[PDB]
Amino acid sequence: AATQTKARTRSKYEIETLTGWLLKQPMAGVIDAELTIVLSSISLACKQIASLVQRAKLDVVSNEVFSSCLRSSGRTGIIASEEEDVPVAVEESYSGNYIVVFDPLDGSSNIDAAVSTGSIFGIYSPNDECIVDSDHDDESQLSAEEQRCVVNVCQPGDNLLAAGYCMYSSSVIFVLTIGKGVYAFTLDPMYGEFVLTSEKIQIPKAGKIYSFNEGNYKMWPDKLKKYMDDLKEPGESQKPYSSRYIGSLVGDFHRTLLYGGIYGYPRDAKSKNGKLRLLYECAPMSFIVEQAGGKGSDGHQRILDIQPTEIHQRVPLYIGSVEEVEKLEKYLA
Amino acid sequence: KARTRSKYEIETLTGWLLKQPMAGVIDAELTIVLSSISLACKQIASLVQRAKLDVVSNEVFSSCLRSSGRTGIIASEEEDVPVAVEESYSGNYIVVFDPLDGSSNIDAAVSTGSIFGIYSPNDECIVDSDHDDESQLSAEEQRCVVNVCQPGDNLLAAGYCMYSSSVIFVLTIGKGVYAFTLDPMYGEFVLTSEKIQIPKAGKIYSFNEGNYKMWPDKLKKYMDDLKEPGESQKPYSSRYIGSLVGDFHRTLLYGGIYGYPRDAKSKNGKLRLLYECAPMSFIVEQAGGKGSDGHQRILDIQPTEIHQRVPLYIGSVEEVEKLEKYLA
Amino acid sequence: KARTRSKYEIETLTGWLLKQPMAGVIDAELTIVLSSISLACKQIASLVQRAKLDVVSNEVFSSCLRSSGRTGIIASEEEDVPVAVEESYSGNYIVVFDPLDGSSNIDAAVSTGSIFGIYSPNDECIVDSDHDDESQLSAEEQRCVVNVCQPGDNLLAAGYCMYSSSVIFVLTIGKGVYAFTLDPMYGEFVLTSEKIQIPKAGKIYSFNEGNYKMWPDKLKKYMDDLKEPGESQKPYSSRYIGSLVGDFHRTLLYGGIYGYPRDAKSKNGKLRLLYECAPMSFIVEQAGGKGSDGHQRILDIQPTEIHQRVPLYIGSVEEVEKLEKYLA
Amino acid sequence: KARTRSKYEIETLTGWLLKQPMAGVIDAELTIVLSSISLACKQIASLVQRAKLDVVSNEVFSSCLRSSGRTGIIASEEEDVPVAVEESYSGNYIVVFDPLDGSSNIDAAVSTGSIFGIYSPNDECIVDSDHDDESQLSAEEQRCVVNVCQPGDNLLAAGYCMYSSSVIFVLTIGKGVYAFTLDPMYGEFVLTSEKIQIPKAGKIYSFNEGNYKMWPDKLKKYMDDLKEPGESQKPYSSRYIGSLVGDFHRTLLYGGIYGYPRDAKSKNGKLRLLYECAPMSFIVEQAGGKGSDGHQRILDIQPTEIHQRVPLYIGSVEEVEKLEKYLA
Repeated sequence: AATQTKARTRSKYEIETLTGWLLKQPMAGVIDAELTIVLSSISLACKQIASLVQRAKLDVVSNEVFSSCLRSSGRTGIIASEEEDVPVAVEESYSGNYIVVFDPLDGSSNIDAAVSTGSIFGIYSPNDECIVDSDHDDESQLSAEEQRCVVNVCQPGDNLLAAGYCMYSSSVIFVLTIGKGVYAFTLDPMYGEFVLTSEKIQIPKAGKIYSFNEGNYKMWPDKLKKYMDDLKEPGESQKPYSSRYIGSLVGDFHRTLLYGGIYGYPRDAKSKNGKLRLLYECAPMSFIVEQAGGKGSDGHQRILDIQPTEIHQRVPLYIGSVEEVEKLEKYLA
Repeated sequence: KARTRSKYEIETLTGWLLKQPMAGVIDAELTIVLSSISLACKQIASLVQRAKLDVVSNEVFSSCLRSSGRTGIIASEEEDVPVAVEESYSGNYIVVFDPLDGSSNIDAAVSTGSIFGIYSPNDECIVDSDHDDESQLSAEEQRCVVNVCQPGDNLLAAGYCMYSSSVIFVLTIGKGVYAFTLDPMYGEFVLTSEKIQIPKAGKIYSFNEGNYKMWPDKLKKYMDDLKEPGESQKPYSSRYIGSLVGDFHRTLLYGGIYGYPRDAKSKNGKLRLLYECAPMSFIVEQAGGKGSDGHQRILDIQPTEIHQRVPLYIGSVEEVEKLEKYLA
Repeated sequence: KARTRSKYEIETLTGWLLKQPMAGVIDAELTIVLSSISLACKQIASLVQRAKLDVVSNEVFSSCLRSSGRTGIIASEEEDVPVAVEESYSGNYIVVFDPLDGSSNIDAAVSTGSIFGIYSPNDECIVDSDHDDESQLSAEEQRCVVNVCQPGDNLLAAGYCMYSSSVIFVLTIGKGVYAFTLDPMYGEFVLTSEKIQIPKAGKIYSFNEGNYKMWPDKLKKYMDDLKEPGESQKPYSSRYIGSLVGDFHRTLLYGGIYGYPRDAKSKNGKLRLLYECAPMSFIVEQAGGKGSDGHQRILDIQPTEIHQRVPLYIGSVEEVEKLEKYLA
Repeated sequence: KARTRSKYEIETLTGWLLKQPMAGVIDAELTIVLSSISLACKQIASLVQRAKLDVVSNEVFSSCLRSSGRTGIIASEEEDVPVAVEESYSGNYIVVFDPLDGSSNIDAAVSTGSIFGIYSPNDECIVDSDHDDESQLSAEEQRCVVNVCQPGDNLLAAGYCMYSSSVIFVLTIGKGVYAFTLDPMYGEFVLTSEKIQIPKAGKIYSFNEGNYKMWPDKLKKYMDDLKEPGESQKPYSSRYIGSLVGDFHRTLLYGGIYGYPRDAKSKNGKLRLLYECAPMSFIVEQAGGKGSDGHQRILDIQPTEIHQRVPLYIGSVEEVEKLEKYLA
């Protein structure tokens, strides 16, 4: 016996929920189910952000949800973002054993006439965090703001536990990883739940697609100009690299991740230090494809070795498949 | 909420659609189908939202119309035999409907779109006729079901529906384009922006630059004067999503030029002359700029064949004019 | 192959509602507001799942509507002594919407349907422009109301939407009643019950038995009666949820009686005339049922003044004349 | 004004479900098999709300439990016989699942719900035991059946989900009755009310009064003292939905008495023992109330078959003893 019928949709016979697997997983780790509450909670905030996006300042209130969805998880002892001019997030009594940075959306402009946006999170477990001085409390009245001590370290990216993003576009696929695989989930709209959509989606080896903002070409160095103008001149009877540039970093980093290729953004108008930030979004996505196989380098080296030394500094990013990442590097050298 | 947001939830789609007849004696049937379309799209929308597809979107549209009707006939992307849903159900409408567009990168999923066009047929005739496997040889003296051959003159309304990050429907019936955002929660097409007018200047281009080394030289130089400024000004920024509707949408709102051009292999365009160039032309032409195949404005091209493919360029007039020289 | 309908559409409310103007010459004014209403209910509905209700529901109905081209005034419970809709909107039709059904029960595990009734000022009134603060939720006087207070000679359509474990929209414009359930998939009301008629031998009764003594001499006997199965046959079972719409809804589809007798809380009861009792009695006449206040038929009892409480006896004929057989 | 969003420290069932089973021994097994019960309950409500949805509700259930191999066969509502889950999913623990209670409301449009129970077979055996009226002795039984039977003192977690105007989720376990109001929009169970308990008072009775000419001469008298009491005063209110979970839920909250007395049909009364009245009584118990079959508590019975009904009376520690005083 093995029938069904004409639903051609409702056939969730094996509903492997985000939670289902996300819970069937922690059965191995001394993270005392503190992770789960956080990852699962991020799930919550993303599930809501997906609705803000769609609608009924987007990024400067999507952080407001983070807190609302994490003042319960001691794991996010303290949390973070991009939009704000103050590192606060939750005060005192709700502490844990890790930290998680959250990037509301992915681009001030991006949103205006968007078609794709997302949020990029990466969880850092400073095995020897904060440690500054005694922790004060009790007194009250905080006119000239709520005192606090130090603004803890800038973890690098090799001691990066869990990373992922959630692309609000066409679907709202939750994508996350950990030191044992890459996983993707679609947001089944009706029952508002993130079903497991893909088990360890490994990037293919030949990725014949190129995502670069040629528009500001007369700004890329000649050496780099040698990458652009040359990849669209095959040189043998074969397909040329088709270009796709949606705009959004997630939008683009998801097209690539599933389809090979190489997305990049580099030293141009701004300054050769980069454009995209380092710890807050270049790191969290360089970790994913790293598992998936691909590579991600600033032409010189990989991007989860460089330990940032400030909360904003830009870095050029080039990323996609191995062969197409190691390739381009033989140009800027 | 999310910026403007709720600000708009007053007077849905049908609010306006009933406002049109009340405000312009519209053949009241146009409001039944222009409505079975808001629904028919909403369906494929949560089907595109994930929850076989190229044809399901038709199989929705069909039923979601085969019923009511008002039109008389409907068609598609692959139906070289315009599905005449009974000559019996109507008389004065033909609403070609393109299930989706850019049917490939939907497998990963970022954007997509359904497109359509109401054609009031001055010409009619019936249908039937599909002669089956029996006795006789070649001599096709046939054309099959068509008449899909007269834009500009017959396009009464036109619009597309974008499925991505929002499900913004967009439509025009002569007096300006009007865009509609779908309220997920309380599933209602809420009027968002009215009388959209695409930007007079605009610096955004969307071409498949990746197959540049395969276009006519008259054009290939154009590509370079987008990269290499001269008069000393702002650079021309660029962006290709992968689906017409996303690009066109992104163009109708931000400004630019867009156009899969003709090259060695596709000597004649790609995107079809009726099905996806004409309905999409009458919008950009109702929103400010112009649409054209390099030389002539796209609405003069008497559709003279089946899947007639034809080069297309679309967006702000100023821009489709800079390439007016470069073209030829 | 078992598709057929399993990919159809199923004639939705917005569908059904448009076809009506197809049959008439109505420029869609009534048709505009019915949809404007229907939406107010969807949010007010979806809000009830807890995603001050009585208050919000009233703004939620102000927006979707008020701005409707055909109103000649509109209203909402607490608004003590009239409401007028700004010239800029105008028209004639008036719609009495009393937000929710009760202000105590829900929290339990009940229901809370909303109620509407579009009166049509066979003649009409209102004031002009100006405005002088009136920003308080507390202004009322002896202003010769009347406007809002429109006789049962007017009332041309009526209905409610029950927010139980399934948002049901039921309404009768004047050719039988119709119900449309709300399918959270397609976010739209699928016509589900077409043309209703309550059953005659209404073998069920809903009565707030608890306030027994309060009841007058003649009613209490009738009560022990419905319990002591007269001739020695079938007893009347009980069910009472605690809210108008809900108790009245099983009373519509399924037979029986529901009522709010003129008891010790002074010769009146707890249900108002124009608001809760006038619409509900109109749905029943058409639902092959009957509405009685005790003394005469509610549907034609002069409203006289505001808030005019009137005990209600609502249900299938036979099973209503019965207690009505207690006079003279 | 803010009060719904303004909570902070927000929790979804998952949160709570791990939060406790982290601090208090339990985790893995139980948590998940309660989570995939949360989910099964979100997935079922939609069938009620409308996507004849009884059998289906059991199959939805099996699925959302199969990959949680800590439960064996379970004779659940209407089911003919408990099925084992292909080994490996070695379920050393048994849960009884009750899809839709009040066999009627589902087509009647009104409150309905699901009730479950987690029995930890202190004496390992979670295997089938086919029972189809064969033989054994020529007389009657001697030995125990299916094991499914597990006394109320040894049932760890039990709760119910109400699909009424809201999908409130009530659960209790070792501490109290917690309730989570499914957030319609995003699909998550939020905790609304921590460790609560009835209010001792109980001005609400909820029995099927209309069946009066039938109850025992001792209960029959009792009802009259509810309507016309000693020192009289503020009478009782008779709020009765009829659906077992709706009644039990307005009760557990507000406070009152709710009962299914002995009747005519047979001393059973109707409601089943460990499938329906046992967990409800187990919950209402720690919720502070009391539950009993008039003269003896439910958390002190164990039948000799699948369907051994039992009169049920549940309500506050007061109301219950009151009717208990009419016990000779």
